[PDB]
Amino acid sequence: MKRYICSFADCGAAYNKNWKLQAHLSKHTGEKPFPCKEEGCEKGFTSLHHLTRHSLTHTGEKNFTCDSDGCDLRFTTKANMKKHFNRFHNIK
DNA sequence: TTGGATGGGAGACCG
DNA sequence: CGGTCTCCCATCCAA
Ligand SMILES: [Zn+2]
Ligand SMILES: [Zn+2]
Ligand SMILES: [Zn+2]
Repeated sequence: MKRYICSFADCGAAYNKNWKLQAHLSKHTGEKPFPCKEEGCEKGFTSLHHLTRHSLTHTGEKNFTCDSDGCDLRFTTKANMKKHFNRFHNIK
């Protein structure tokens, strides 16, 4: 219930989830608390789990299978699967 | 045009 | 109340 409020008071932004507030604060601070560390791919995520879905790309865990016979295309994320599904089927 | 890939965000799961 | 996870968009990104 205790939404954590954005340091820059006037902004009036508030979120109980720390990750959310980090992602918010990143806009002002430029901070990215969840780095990937990996050489070259030294990415800076502002929230946990977004890092984990990114990790699907390192692990190669392509799995979000379009539920369409024959067109059983496997995508990296549910949203990518949805975009495809929309783009190719749910065009309406 | 397309699916791979990232910042941002409501909601689900767990405690 | 709050981290990890579930689920997703919009956008960026390389093909
Ligand atoms: Zn703010
Ligand atoms: Zn990485
Ligand atoms: Zn399809």
